[PDB]
Amino acid sequence: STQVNAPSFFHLSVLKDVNWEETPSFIQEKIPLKGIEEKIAMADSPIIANEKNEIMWYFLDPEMPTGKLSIIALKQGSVTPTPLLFQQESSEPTWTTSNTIDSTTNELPLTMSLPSSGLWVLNIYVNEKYYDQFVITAE
Amino acid sequence: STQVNAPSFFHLSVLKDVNWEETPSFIQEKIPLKGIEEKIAMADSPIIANEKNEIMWYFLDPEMPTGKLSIIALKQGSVTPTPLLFQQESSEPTWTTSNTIDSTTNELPLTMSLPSSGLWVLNIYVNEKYYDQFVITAE
Repeated sequence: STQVNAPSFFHLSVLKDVNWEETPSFIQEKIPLKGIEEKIAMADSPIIANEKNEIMWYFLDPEMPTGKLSIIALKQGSVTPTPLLFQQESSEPTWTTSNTIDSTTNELPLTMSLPSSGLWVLNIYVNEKYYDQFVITAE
Repeated sequence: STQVNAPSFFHLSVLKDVNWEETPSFIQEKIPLKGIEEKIAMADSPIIANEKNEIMWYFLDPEMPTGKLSIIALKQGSVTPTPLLFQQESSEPTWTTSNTIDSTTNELPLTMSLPSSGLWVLNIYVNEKYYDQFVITAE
């Protein structure tokens, strides 16, 4: 992007095969989840633009890599990446959790906010290495 | 912005009276400086887009407020704020220094990078309160 900075581990090429449709919900242990089955997902909770929402994240992958977790978001039709973490009443959006996750973390609450309504792709990194991605809807 | 998140203390209204011209250099103690005289300035060093450059910052204000220092940048013609700090070989751009400055700090080295060439306004906050702003040129 000519307009903003992004982490050095972020490349636009992750956008290449994105299917711009909301990721379908699925049930894990009787509760609704959104994301990639058997890998990573968040609680199927409604996301309202410009509203900080604490959403439980789930690390389904039994071999989840160790490291800090990063989430880099882009709106549909955008080449401008943005952070969505607003941790612990912070006034600043952060790319990366302060805590380190691993195969034993299982679950972690993250407070998120998206600046406008529409489809957003969530690019996920662990220890600065690309992990996966999925699309969510902000109302 | 509909496209990215920004710190809650950042408002677009800081753009209102910006004069979109490079801030003129001035001499302080025999060395060239860019910024606001008697307040805050950086060494007059060439800024090359997409090149991390460690630039010495100077706190001229004898009553410089105490707090972490934030810099929020916007390119000319942009409503999309971005961080420019790349501290201590970090792969991530940060809004805010990890260290707290005060009236006795005087000087501090900051490593910066701008994503594209042109005029950029630098909005400066201390302890999350607006301090000042000035325009620089990236080549």
